[PDB]
Formats: sequence, structure tokens, C-alpha cells
Amino acid sequence: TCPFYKKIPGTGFTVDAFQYGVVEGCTAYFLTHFHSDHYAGLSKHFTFPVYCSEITGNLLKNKLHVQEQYIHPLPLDTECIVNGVKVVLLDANHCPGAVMILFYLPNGTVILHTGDFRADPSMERSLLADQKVHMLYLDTTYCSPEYTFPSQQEVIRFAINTAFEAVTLNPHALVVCGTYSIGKEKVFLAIADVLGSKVGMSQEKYKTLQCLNIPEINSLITTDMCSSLVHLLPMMQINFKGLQSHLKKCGGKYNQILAFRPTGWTHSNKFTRIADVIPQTKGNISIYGIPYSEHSSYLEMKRFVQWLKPQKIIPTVNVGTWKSRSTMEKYFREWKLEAGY
Ligand code: NI
Repeated sequence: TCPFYKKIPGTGFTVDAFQYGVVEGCTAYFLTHFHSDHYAGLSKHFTFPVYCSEITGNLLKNKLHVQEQYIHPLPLDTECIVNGVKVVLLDANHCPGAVMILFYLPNGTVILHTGDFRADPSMERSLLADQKVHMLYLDTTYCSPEYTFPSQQEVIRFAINTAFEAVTLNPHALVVCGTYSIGKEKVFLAIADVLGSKVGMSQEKYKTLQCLNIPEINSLITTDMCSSLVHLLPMMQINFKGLQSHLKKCGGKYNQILAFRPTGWTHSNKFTRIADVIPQTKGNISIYGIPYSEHSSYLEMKRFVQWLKPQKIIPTVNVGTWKSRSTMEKYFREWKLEAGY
């Protein structure tokens, strides 16, 4: 049955709640982004109204075959009326098409649901600046002070410099990047741009990327693997066995692989700077784990919440254990006492 933290009080609405069958009293299902833990349950047989971004709606129609008549895409940064309630979609700084949702309830309560997000000071100047928020449904994925990670810009600088150096030393090296969902496209696109190559990939992955409104995409991606020296593979194939096998398939065009796994956080973060990251190597294969996150660090999350000053916080992640819940509630209280709200 649907958990309370997916239900918006005072409305007929749910958020990211497609795996529970017909939710009692739900008149409109919102979807914040196209990640499987959130869309799980949608298909061509879904016949209730789904409200989402334009990019999310392209993915629903083309990948899951949801019928057009039930997809209701909304423009960002625009006040819209849904079943008599004003809503606004805001950029979540997560993956392409990902949104946060502002609900303006009929009684005067204002609720922000962040979906999945990577908090940024740029958010302090959207439509959030303009009114008070009473309740915050918060992405608490990395809600503990051990979770530090560098900026996305520092991580992409490291990746570009590492790839450009390796291929300039050896023009017969192949670069491989792992993927299993949308998100993190900058990693493989930035590396292909520095190398003067397109990114090669499966037809299924090319189809997914063509749903994303990324400018000049026909210019950066391809299904012709033979013409590309940057290849995208499933994340599960980014290991020495999977990569050895891939290199066999390239028919002696290449004699070395440099591969990237963009993880979120890993405990090499608590000790090591980005500058200092080293690969795992076996023979002619090297694998870099790079801390490219599309979720808030602890300090980013803290700053956003101390800026917004909500009256009540409802965590949406890590809610399944009493130790996690108690930990998070203790940090929320600290933040409120330190800031004075
Ligand atoms: Ni997500």
C-alpha cells in the first residue's frame, strides 16, 4: 500500500506512486523523473492522468508506450492549474527532465516536493524566493556529514584531462563509459568533445537519448560503433572480464581500454581529493570510479533547508530503519537551532 510520504494532503494527488495499483482517492499521479524506482508500474495500459515535464513525457510515450491522451506535460517555471489546484514545476538539478513540484493548497498551505535533487544556490532565485513553504518533502539520500563530494565541474575536468592524456599518448586506446539509466550524460559527452569523436552506443540507448531535448545531439552521439572511440556500455559490463570481451569485439582496432564508472558516493571520498583518484588496472585495462553525484551532498542539503526555513520536513529516502530516521531528525533539529527558525 502507498506510503504516507507519497501522498499530498488536501489534494487528490500522489507523487512517484505507480506501483500500488489504484490509489484510493487519487485523481492525478505526478512523476518527478524517469528513474525506475519512481516510474515502476507505468505502461501502455495505464489510463489515469500523469503529470510531468516535457522530457519525462517523451520518455513515457517512447520507452514505456504510455498513450498520449493520458500524458499531461507542463512547462517549467509556470503557474498551472491541475484539478483546481495551482502547481509549479521547477528544475531539480538531477537527471534530464527531473523536477521539484510546488503545490499551493486551497487552504493557504504551500508544499514543496523535491523529487530527487542536487541542491544548488541557483534555486534560491527561482519562484521559491517569492513565498513561504510550510511543508518540505525532502530527498535525504546523503543526509549525513560523511557525504562530501566535489562539484560536478571538478569531476568533469578530471575526466576530460585523464581521457585526453591517455588517448594522446596512445591513439589506439578506447574509452568506455558505463550507464544504466538516464543522468550523468555530461561525463561521456565531455570526453567525446575533447577527443573529437561521437559517442557510440546501442540502438536502445540512442533512442532514450533522442527523447531528451539536448541541443546538437545528432552531432555528439551515434549507433556506429566502428566510427567512435568513446563507447557506452551497461554499468554491469564495467569490470575486467566484461571489458576484455568488449576489446575482442573491436577486431584489433584498439589495444588498451580506459573505462569510467560514475558512481554517486564511495568512502574513498572521506580520505581522498579528486586530484588524487587512481584507477584499478589489470594488463591493458584501467577502471576509474569517479564521484559524479546527481544528489545533494550533506552541506548542499543543509544550506538549502536553512535558506527555505520550512515548518515541517518529511524525508523521502532512508525512511525504512529507525536508526536512519532518528539520525535524520536529529540533523533537522540542529539545522533549525543553528539558523533560528
Ligand atoms: Ni533518481
